[PDB]
Amino acid sequence: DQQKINKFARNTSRITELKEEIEVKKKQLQNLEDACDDIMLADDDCLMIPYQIGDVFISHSQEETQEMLEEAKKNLQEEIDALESRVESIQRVLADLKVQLYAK
Amino acid sequence: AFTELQAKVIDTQQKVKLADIQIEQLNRTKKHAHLTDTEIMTLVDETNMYEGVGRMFILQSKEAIHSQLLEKQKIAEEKIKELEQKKSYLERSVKEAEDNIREMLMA
Amino acid sequence: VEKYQQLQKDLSKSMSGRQKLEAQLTENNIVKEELALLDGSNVVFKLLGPVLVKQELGEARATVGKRLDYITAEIKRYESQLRDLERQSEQQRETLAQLQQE
Amino acid sequence: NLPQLEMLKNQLDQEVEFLSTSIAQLKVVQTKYVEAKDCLNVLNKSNEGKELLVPLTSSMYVPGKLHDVEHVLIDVGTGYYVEKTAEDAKDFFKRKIDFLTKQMEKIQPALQEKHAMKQAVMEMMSQ
Amino acid sequence: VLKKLDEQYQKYKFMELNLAQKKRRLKGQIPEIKQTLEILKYMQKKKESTNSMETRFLLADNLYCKASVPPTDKMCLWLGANVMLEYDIDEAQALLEKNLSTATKNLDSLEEDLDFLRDQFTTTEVNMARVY
Amino acid sequence: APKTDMDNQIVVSDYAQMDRVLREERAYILNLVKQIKKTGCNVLLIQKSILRDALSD
Amino acid sequence: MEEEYIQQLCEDIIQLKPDVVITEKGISDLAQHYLMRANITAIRRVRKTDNNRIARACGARIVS
Amino acid sequence: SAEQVIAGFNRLRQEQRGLASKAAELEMELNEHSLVIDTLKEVDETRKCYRMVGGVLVERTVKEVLPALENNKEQIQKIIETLTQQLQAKGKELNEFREKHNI
Repeated sequence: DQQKINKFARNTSRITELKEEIEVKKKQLQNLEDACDDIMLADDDCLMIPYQIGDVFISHSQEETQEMLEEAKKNLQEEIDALESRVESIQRVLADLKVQLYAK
Repeated sequence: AFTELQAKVIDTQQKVKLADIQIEQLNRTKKHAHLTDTEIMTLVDETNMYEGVGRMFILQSKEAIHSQLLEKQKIAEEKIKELEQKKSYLERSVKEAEDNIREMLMA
Repeated sequence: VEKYQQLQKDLSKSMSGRQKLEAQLTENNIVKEELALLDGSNVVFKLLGPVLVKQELGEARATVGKRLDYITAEIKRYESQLRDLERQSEQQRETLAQLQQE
Repeated sequence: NLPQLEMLKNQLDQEVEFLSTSIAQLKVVQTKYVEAKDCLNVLNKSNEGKELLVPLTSSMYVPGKLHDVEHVLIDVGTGYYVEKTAEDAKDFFKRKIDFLTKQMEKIQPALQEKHAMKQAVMEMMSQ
Repeated sequence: VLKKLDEQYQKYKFMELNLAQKKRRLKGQIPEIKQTLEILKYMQKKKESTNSMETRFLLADNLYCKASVPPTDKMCLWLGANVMLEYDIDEAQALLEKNLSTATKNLDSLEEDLDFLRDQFTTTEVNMARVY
Repeated sequence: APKTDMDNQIVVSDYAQMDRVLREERAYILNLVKQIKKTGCNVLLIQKSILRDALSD
Repeated sequence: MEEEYIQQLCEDIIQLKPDVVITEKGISDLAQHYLMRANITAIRRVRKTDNNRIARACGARIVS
Repeated sequence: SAEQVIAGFNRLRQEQRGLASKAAELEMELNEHSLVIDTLKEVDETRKCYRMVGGVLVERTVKEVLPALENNKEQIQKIIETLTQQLQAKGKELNEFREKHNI
């Protein structure tokens, strides 16, 4: 082959993983968001909500069981952004590896 | 006639097979079921011995944990007879219908 | 030809989720028996979302009923989309088949 | 012509594979209901207050003090949980096995039937 | 000559993607043990028995016993080789954190070692397919 | 709530779709139920479910 | 257990010592086979009209 | 006999692919052996330990753990190695005899 041939193939395959991980971090953020509603939907201060930590479901008033998710939400949100522009970053290399294939 | 006498030799030869390895598996299951007793029996008294079947391991005292576990041995020892009994019976059946195939051919 | 496939594709696609509803629907009935059976004898639990909420008996049955109902409605959702995605394939078939051919 | 008889043979091979898998798995899924059934006999036996070592997360196991042996779960509905009595929980375990049992059962009538028809195509094959 | 690069990029990419395959397996082992402590971490409350909170005991995937958890401060852990060992809240906090990046890195080099086997399988085969 | 694909509000080709919006239908029909008793109805005349959309029992 | 009931009746049949047993009610694929294993020819797939002819062939009746 | 070389050549062309099929498989088993010895030598022997065996979690002293932990670990590597060995020692026949059979 060439080195481009080994690099150009590896880049598109390394474009693959980087776009993979951007995606997966929305739906927990969605379902954790969804879960913030479902605890809010029933039995809030009036009754006592276990928030699910592993198998130990921590029972309290309403606020934290949402805010618990929010903690699981906050980190997961801001992880999405780093791998976003990195596809954008690594595709530029690829789009740069694209023309590096043809000119020679 | 022959078809029903053909039908028993097929139904036997298929089902005679499994019981033969089924006794074999339980002879194995008798062992650890016994051996999982010795390993905690190795500790002469252990109450932080946890007898549990699956994921959960509940605290118990090794004693009844062993009383279970010689039975678990025995239980895993038991059906080998049945699983040998199931075995030996069918080989006797396949030739019977095989015979009334042949004798009613000859008659 | 690719145009024929997506319509076949989305067909069994949105067909997939619609079926397992019925087993859920089935167990939705299975729990109704038990939500009719439980007075709350032992703590009744909905779980929707990564939280496990405190659940009360009386709200659970109308829920699972709605859950039964909501799911039961969802046999119709794709059964609309069934013929939808089923049709657009067939239309292009004789064309795209012959298009594949010549 | 020639491929058509070649086609349906190993076709019916896999239905055997599939159904044998499905009964195997529907031999599997039933086994855990009695598990849920039997673990309740143990917790009744020793007592509420015995140390329970339950898994926490991957490779992690978490301890706890046993409580509420009469409070025991049946998972049913779509997403729903009925904790049940020590008596009741063991019942629907038994139930959902039996729901699975004929579910598991008819698989082998479906399992065994698909091989001989492959054979029937394999019979025509060497024919 | 086109005959060389052609037989090559094939038998580069065969073992190559195997490494992209054998790369991602081990970052797949991260979230197992990554999520572990976090569960224990939301659990760990220091100067308290870890898992002192409200719980519903997991007996199985059908049966649960809603129960009052609080044990001694320990986490019994899975070491493999059929030896469970009983750690405490910190060892656990340690043992399980340790197992995180050991999944992270086995990504890299296990991909890398055959990343020059992808080429050596290749270049051995390209002469092997041409001359034979 | 209005009958969408049966008696109630569903949009799904997939369970994420159904599990998200299922929040909406369940809660409000309870509210519309609530307000009725809030409106001081000790008896309720419901004409036929064809003279109705329907009442989810 | 299918074997025993055949025999215990076919031994009751043997109690009258046949070879030929023309089996009409209670015909079983094991019934003739046992009798064929008994080397008692068990004639099945047969009419009770024959057996009524046979009721007049031995002048007998047929036995429940 | 032209069935030998094209089989042999391919059997010589197979195993260089077959390295990963072995290197991936054993690695799946090799990932486990690491957790076996290490956290042991990470943890003290001062405290209690368990052994997890059939239908029974046997509390077993760490002094029993190390041998149960370390010994069979050393033993497992022998067979898992020979495991994939015969996986690709079986195919060569399959590659040899299909040439003889299917020619």
